Amino acid sequence: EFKLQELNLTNQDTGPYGITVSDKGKVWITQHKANMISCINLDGKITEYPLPTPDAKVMCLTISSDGEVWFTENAANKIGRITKKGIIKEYTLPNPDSAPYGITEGPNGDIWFTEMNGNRIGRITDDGKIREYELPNKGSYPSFITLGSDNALWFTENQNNAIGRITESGDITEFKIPTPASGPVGITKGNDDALWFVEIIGNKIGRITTSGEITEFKIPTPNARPHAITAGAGIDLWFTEWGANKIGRLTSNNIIEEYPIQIKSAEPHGICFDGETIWFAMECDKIGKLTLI
Ligand SMILES: [Cl-]
Repeated sequence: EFKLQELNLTNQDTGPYGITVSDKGKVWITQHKANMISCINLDGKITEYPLPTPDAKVMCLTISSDGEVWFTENAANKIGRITKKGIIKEYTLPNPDSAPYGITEGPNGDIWFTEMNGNRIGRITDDGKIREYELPNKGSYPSFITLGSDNALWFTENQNNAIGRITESGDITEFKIPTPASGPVGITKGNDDALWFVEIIGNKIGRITTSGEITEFKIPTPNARPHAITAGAGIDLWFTEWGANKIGRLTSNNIIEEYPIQIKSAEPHGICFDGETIWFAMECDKIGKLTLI
């Protein structure tokens, strides 16, 4: 069993999507229809940051170690940044229609991101300089990206049916997933030091060690359409089932439990865990807060 609370956001049908939480306790969400980033503090103050570029399709975000928020503008071909001063800088990608998507901090503190349509991994510095690494197979659709325990970046190749690894020097290794045409999407680092990902078509959670060894676990609800995944406490992983309106949990003897979301077309997207609470973005201008026990 489990407890759920909600946070209302609603300037209208804003398309809440990506979510993260500061160690300050602040939650940040992107809102792709409203074209904005919102943060809510624990005392409930909300700040909405309209993007300078209209119809930018803001997708994913991350908080860097120095506290700034970085994000991808999927339709506007840009990486954005909200500085500590609350000012937004954007940086335009060198090739057009790159469709940046996933975003994460790397081992030396640069910001790394996938280009879905550009078929590249990007890298940007403090000072806005961009470096990019072309993927070997065309039409790979690199999607989510995370830092692995090996201090390499790991990402899903949604249409090449593989997990890629890229080191700080740009060396790429692709591990083919054993479930054909499985559609990997979310990936994250587990506390077991492997990477864990979701297969949207496969209806599986996957695990890949930093040496490339892949195991899979069948999600009980058919057509669950999992999307994002995050580590929990211990060896727990938590994931969103957009298709089934549930929150999934991999706990433990690699059992998958599911917790149905009491509400309507929640269509959960992003997910984050803060040591006690599972936070997730929901389509209907809300954020969910889930807790066990
Ligand atoms: Cl780095």
